[PDB]
Amino acid sequence: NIKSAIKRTKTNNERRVHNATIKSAMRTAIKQVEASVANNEADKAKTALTEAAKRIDKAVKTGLVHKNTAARYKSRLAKKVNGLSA
Amino acid sequence: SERNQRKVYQGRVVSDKMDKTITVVVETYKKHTLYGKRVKYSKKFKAHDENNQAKIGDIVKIMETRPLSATKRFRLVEVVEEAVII
Amino acid sequence: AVKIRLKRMGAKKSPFYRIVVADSRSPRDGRFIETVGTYNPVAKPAEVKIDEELALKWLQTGAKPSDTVRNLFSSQGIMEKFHNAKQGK
Amino acid sequence: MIQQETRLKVADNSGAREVLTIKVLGGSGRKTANIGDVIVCTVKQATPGGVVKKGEVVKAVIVRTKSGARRSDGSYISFDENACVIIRDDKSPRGTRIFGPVARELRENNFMKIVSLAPEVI
RNA sequence: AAGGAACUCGGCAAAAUGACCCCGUAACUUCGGGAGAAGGGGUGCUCUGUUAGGGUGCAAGCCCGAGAGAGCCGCAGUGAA
RNA sequence: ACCUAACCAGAAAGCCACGGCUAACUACGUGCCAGCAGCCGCGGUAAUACGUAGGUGGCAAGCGUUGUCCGGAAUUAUUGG
RNA sequence: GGAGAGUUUGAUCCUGGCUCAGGACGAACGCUGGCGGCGUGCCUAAUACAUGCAAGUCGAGCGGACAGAUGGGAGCUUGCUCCCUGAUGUUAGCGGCGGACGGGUGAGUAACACGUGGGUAACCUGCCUGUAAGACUGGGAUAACUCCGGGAAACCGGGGCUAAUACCGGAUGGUUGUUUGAACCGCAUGGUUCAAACAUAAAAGGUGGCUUCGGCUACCACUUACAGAUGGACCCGCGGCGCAUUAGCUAGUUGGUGAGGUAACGGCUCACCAAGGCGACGAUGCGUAGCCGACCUGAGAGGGUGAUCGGCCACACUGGGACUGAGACACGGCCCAGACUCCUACGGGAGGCAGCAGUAGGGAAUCUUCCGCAAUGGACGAAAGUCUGACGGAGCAACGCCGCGUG
Repeated sequence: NIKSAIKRTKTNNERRVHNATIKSAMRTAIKQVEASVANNEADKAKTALTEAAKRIDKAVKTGLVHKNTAARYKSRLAKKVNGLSA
Repeated sequence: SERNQRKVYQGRVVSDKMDKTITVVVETYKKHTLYGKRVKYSKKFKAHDENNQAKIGDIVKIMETRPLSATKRFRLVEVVEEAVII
Repeated sequence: AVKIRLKRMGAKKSPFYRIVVADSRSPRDGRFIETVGTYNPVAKPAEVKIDEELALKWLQTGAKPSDTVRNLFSSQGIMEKFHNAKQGK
Repeated sequence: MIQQETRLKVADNSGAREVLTIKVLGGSGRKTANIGDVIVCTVKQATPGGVVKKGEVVKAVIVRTKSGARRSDGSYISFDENACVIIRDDKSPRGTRIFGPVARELRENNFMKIVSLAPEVI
């Protein structure tokens, strides 16, 4: 019989929803720029690198990123995107 | 400005069949806390031969590197004494 | 941060603090950072001598007192004289 | 449709696992017993900690059959596994819970304790 | 159908199990077995895919093909004997 | 808490042991019966050993019994067989 | 700083065990029982639990909502109600922080778990110091609030409305990633520092006070970069246990390459390749057990225990799981399954005393269902304050230690 922070339970539900929206948006965007790096596309490679970059830093710069894992993901994605376009 | 003293004891070359990790353990001495008399013993160790240029049975001791594999901790230093074969 | 505050010690009839520097939220009679001081409440009355040579490094190295730590270290000429350390700001 | 020598798995926490029929109780007599019919039985297999043990002759009561229960209103109840609940000399059961769904025709017998102890009386 | 040896001197008889590949396999022993012990899982098709790799050939060409990933459809994939 | 005044000796002592190891002794009853006991062992009509009574001795708001651990244990020994 | 004595014999000495004198407890029991002070009191069943309190706080973040000094107008009662404004006080919800510290228990685990000693060119750190930059321009939401609904309850749903320190675009920012030019130094990995292009934020907050009413300013805030500090994470040397009537073990195992993953190396997890690796210096397997500072005993070496206080690890009805967050796989948070209890309108709901007491069981064996935030530490605060079964105290028990008495 939860005394205090049952409203912390409801805040964990709503915060879990909004945080799942931002984080899952980051994962789906990262698969999107990775898919654009799947084929040999030049202009979609750089602009999509800007898309997964901006959504990547906008996701890791607030909440569940946080810093080093974001640098790993953007680093490997920068290696593939720099590979497919030079 | 040096403070870290990551150092490894020099030991013989036990085996090099594990490819790129030629590991052998060197032997130190111990005192028996009840009886007193000196009793030595080995202490095995994998040694990550990066160039793979070790000789099995040639005394070459190297210093301890980071966690490099599953219980392979020491990096190579140099083949200090070559094996005498034939 | 490390709140340099008191810590109970003594018998059950009379408690006398010996206020060592401590962690952020350690146990009461438990782990402390680096003990400097001793100041009983009674006897006779309130006679306690503090460090002020490393305690200036503790109060200047990022810390704060409690209520009784602030009144005590402000009474022994260490909080004000440390403020004269900050008076060269 | 549960005649002599019909191994009925049990449906309670009384200790038992498989119940073997001996004689349906009604009359001279009969050879079938559909649903809600008291049988003299033994227990062939049991969970090891139990008051009713293997080789003990204690009566029982059907709950489910792969044979149908025929309600008098067109709809038919028919389960997929046979059943028993074990009774101690009155229609209060020896068991504690009664697992699984339960044919509702027991309530029209004198088994009103057995209905109350059982989750989906349909 | 539902129950399964209650039939019967007796599971008589029928029903059942079964092909490969793999896992796995006890007491006991004369050391070989037992042992196909036991008990389990996979298989149809399409594509990747003139697969890997072999046999044959100068190449062309056939044969012989494990292994896998994606996908299909059926109650059922040694669909039958 | 502590201090001061008054009052009353008024309310405030028991447990174990008394052959040895081990401080501490005699009588009555019992008569291999009831019993004790850590070991040695007592008890079968003169019991410093069983109960009872006086006395003694140890200790003390405590005293014995038992459980466990250490020492004695040079009876795991390196000191030290 | 160390004491021995008895006991084998008809007598003797060796050898050899067996017992006693001494100390100690988290003791219990037997008898008895004045007091004070200081500590101690579920060690057995981590057994199950009735009942009460154990984590709240922020009006100086927010939009309400109610009451309401004071003032307004009406009707009558010459004192009242009716409708407004409003200092003011209060709180349900949103949001921020705190529930990961504190408290308890040893169930587990014979290894990186503990102790010690290194290392981290392999980690991260909210709150707090100190530094220095910033805080520009906008958006649409939504609980509240109502109107209907379905529910026995627990509770859910749907339609309308709003705000913030809620969320979300853009500029700006390197330092936060990617490419190049270097410069210096290392421990293979490489590290430190300088430059140039692509991406990544801000509470315009609130409080006051002032002002020309444009704005100003201080304090408490928000972000970014740095170092500090406090914490944890990882790797490794060495140490601490009964058994060979346990000699075999191991196939993600041993190692490589590649990809993914986390704060991070790493078979951590997978694909592909190779056939490795551990063991008499005891692998594996059974057993037992939280470890340490230490405590007790011994002349000392040693032997035994891990109570109470502290340090670390573990666990939270049993077994998994992940979310919020800086940080948990979370003791009074959630989801699932199992067990056990309670409610039931049979459709479904509710719970976790190994927190403080307390009850039943177990047992030889262990207590009061008390007082208070006066201190110290926390939490939240601008502070005032609120919570604090931590703590500070108390009540019982000769339970231990010490002191005094019964002349």
